[PDB]
Amino acid sequence: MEFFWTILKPNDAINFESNGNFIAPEYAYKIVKKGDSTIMKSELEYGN
Amino acid sequence: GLFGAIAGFIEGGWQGMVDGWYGYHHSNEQGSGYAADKESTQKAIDGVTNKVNSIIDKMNTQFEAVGREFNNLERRIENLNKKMEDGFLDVWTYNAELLVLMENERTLDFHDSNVKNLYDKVRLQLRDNAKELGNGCFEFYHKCDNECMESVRNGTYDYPQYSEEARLKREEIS
Ligand SMILES: *[C@@H]1O[C@H](CO)[C@@H](O[C@@H]2O[C@H](CO)[C@@H](O[C@@H]3O[C@H](CO)[C@@H](O)[C@H](O)[C@@H]3O)[C@H](O)[C@H]2NC(C)=O)[C@H](O)[C@H]1NC(C)=O
Ligand SMILES: *[C@@H]1O[C@H](CO)[C@@H](O)[C@H](O)[C@H]1NC(C)=O
Repeated sequence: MEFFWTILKPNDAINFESNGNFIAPEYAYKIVKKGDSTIMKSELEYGN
Repeated sequence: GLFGAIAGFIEGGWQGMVDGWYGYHHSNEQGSGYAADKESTQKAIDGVTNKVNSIIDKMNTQFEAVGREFNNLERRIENLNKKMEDGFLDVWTYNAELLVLMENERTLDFHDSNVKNLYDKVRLQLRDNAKELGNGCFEFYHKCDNECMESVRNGTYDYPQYSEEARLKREEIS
């Protein structure tokens, strides 16, 4: 399975059309807040 | 010690001097003890503290490593990113070490001059009145009170009056 992704700007439409081998999306992801973050690699756990 | 004030002339520090950095030891009829002059140690404190902040202030802008990931089919870019990130760290860790190494020498040499110049002005005030022993000691002639020691300490040593009694003491030993 080769999954794809794209960013849908506000007031824009995305059109799907297929006759087989299609994997329709079920839930979409809103982008509420944009800030600064990093995807760090570690085996540590939460420490409170 | 390029200026030679530390060791050289004075090779022994004073453990009893805790009030300040630079001071004078008086051994006269009115007891003995250690005393400090503020104009010398305050400038050293301000100068060193300014230097300490300057290292922190200058190092505010530095490279900040960030995480980037690649998909196992683009390894030239991953190698390029890896060599760039650690290359910048190698450059910046050399600047920090070199800066610390040089400024350590500055502080030690800066302290040499302050105590050296402190000695220079006392010799320049006492001049013929005292004799230079070799370890920073001055042995003056006049039999004045402890206030004259304070007069040496505030850098206000009037010469003429003390010259006549001292020159009467330069002719009795000769
Ligand atoms: C997704 O839906 C929105 C809203 O349903 C579409 O917005 C459209 O935006 C245009 C430009 O503002 C509207 O045209 C104007 O409409 C007003 C009110 O009807 C009219 O008085 C003006 O003369 C002008 O025609 C358009 O009506 C509006 N569509 C609506 C309200 O249904 C948007 O275009 C849609 N996305 C795509 C990709 O089509
Ligand atoms: C200390 O030196 C200053 C220099 O102006 C002088 O005014 C003051 O009288 C000195 N202290 C004493 C106790 O003489």
